[PDB]
Amino acid sequence: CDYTCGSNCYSSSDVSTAQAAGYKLHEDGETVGSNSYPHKYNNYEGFDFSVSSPYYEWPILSSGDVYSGGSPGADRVVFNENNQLAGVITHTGASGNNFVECT
Ligand SMILES: Nc1nc2c(ncn2[C@@H]2O[C@H](COP(=O)(O)O)[C@@H](OP(=O)(O)O)[C@H]2O)c(=O)[nH]1
Repeated sequence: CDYTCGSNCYSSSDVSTAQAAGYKLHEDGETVGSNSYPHKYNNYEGFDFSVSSPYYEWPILSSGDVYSGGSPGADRVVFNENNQLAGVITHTGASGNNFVECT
């Protein structure tokens, strides 16, 4: 696993595929789903990402398919304005409604 979000195993290609879809919607000024993804990720957690902000979050699914406006699940891909990967985060293993980084 390139990224492990709890029990979910993601390859660098799974991440790139998810990021490409979120980035396209972001550039178009459109959102999908009840929680309006992609949307700004403020970094309340204070992760030390090595790429510049603003950051946007988009769901990454354990099933392998691109988020299509339904349930977002626990996992997210975080990218910036230049389509650079900031990180992969999850609610799994975090307290409250916070996120932890996938390893
Ligand atoms: N845990 C966490 N959730 C975030 C972060 N940024 C955005 N979110 C979630 O996305 C929601 C919508 O994002 P937005 O703020 O960019 O519009 C936020 O709602 P709240 O505004 O109630 O915090 C929050 O629940 C962040 O840095 N950490």
